[PDB]
Amino acid sequence: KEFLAKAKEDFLKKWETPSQNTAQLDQFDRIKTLGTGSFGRVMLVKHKESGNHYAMKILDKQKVVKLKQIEHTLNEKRILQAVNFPFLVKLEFSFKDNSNLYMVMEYVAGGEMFSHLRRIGRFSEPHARFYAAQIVLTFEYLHSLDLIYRDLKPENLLIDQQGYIQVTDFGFAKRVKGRTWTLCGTPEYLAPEIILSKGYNKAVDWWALGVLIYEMAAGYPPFFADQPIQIYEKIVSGKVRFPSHFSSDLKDLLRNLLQVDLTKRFGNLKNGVNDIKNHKWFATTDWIAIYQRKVEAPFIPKFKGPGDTSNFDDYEEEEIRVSINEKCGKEFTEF
Ligand SMILES: O=C(N[C@@H]1CNCCC[C@H]1OC(=O)c1ccc(O)cc1)c1ccc(O)cc1
Repeated sequence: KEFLAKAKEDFLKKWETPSQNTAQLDQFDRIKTLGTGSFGRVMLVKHKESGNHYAMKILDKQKVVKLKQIEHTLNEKRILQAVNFPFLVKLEFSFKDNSNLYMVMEYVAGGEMFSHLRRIGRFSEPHARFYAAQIVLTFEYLHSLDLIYRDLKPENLLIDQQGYIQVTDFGFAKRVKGRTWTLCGTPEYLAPEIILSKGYNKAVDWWALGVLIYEMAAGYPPFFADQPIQIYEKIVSGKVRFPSHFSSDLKDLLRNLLQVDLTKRFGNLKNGVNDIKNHKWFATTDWIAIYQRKVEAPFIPKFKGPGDTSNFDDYEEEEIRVSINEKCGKEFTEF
């Protein structure tokens, strides 16, 4: 398309020359912890000079050097300043201190899809389709840019003010023309080729689309157990049991998305994304009106004024420590 060609040129310019050091800590007021992760936490901040709320992600340089995840961390930031899609959380600023790595993202007050799916129980198939349509389109954009996302799950999906999805957590995202090999992602969502330690491609993302749709519509993942090892055993056999309330259409899309044989899975066939887009479970979806956000969202989060954290959890509020000494400069010089 003309747009996918435009998406390539804008991605590439930014990917070739990253925005670096576009803000600093003392321009932001610290308010509350919105989430924590492997290398830090995401905190609601308020821009002092504009008054805008942002979600500032803080990763401690020392812990990512120590857990060896420096290339993935650099990958996350470089992909984020270089992408631009309506269903992606926008990275507004980036900088580093002595101890940390900061990414301030737009505040998406509706919180994680996870909360809402657990609170509502299961989403109706229109509601699930509404969300899945956004991901299919997001994944078409990211795969065109030769980016594999690699961590689709409802915790990494935020619901905005309009009830539209905003994808976050690009910590495992990667620029891959072809196959890649890292044991990345989340157990319930890992495609059989990741589990079987193969050189996998963009189709792991499409398998994880099948885990999300089944989970959004059943209210629970297709492959669950207590041990990771037992979840894995279920995924490589890949025999899915569907809920009776699932339509025939839904069961058919999910059998083709949750196809263990990678060369037979939707999104990875010769017709590509069109086998999903043209599936009868998406027969009533106007793909451009989803993109243009002209479809009435089936759920709009109860939003107040900006800075309401109602839709996120309470975490222990720790001190944001920035050392006198500059730790891990060399490792993180491209950041
Ligand atoms: O990325 C966001 N939150 C994610 C929601 N996904 C599940 C919890 C992880 C959390 O991000 C982290 O807290 C986090 C993740 C990894 C890491 O290394 C450090 C922090 C996020 C982004 C923008 C927002 O407006 C609001 C939240």
